[PDB]
Amino acid sequence: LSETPAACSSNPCGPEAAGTCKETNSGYICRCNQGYRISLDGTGNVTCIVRQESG
Amino acid sequence: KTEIHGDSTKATLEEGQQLTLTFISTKLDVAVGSCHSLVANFLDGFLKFQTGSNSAFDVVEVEEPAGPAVLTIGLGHKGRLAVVLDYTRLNAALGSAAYVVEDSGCSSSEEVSFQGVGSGATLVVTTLGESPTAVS
Repeated sequence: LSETPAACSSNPCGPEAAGTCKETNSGYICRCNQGYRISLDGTGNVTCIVRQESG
Repeated sequence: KTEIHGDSTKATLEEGQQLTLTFISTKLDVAVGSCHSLVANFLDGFLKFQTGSNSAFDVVEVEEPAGPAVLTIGLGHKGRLAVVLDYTRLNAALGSAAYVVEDSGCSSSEEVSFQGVGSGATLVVTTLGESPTAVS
């Protein structure tokens, strides 16, 4: 149904920071690079920004 | 900050809130009081998580953690949960990883049990993040 964007296709865990992206059966998986941590969003999704704690 | 310093702890998750855990583990297993369970197989270098009672856990590969890990849990609907894991890497670096479940099939505000925290474990409750994006 037309609500959500194609996870890995729309580039979620693919900012100028993040390291890895993986679509799942229940959404997607994100992985960061050395200097980044995952910042989860205000709906229940995730993407990478500079490592401090929860993003 | 909620400094646990034990082997396990439990937080109250809420739709619109997040739960951050700074723990030091090598194989932490947690379950959420509605539907969520995972095993941070740090040692083997993979993160396994399921959504439901009896379900298969997906793996997100881990870049060889050293112990220090931040596990964050946020719900933004009912089933749509996000789990942030931030692990210190043995490879002279840090590595952070996450996964999201667009419909875990849960309802707002569930009790999250963090177990296997090892030592140095400390919890912090936050509010949910910002900017939606996932596939369902």
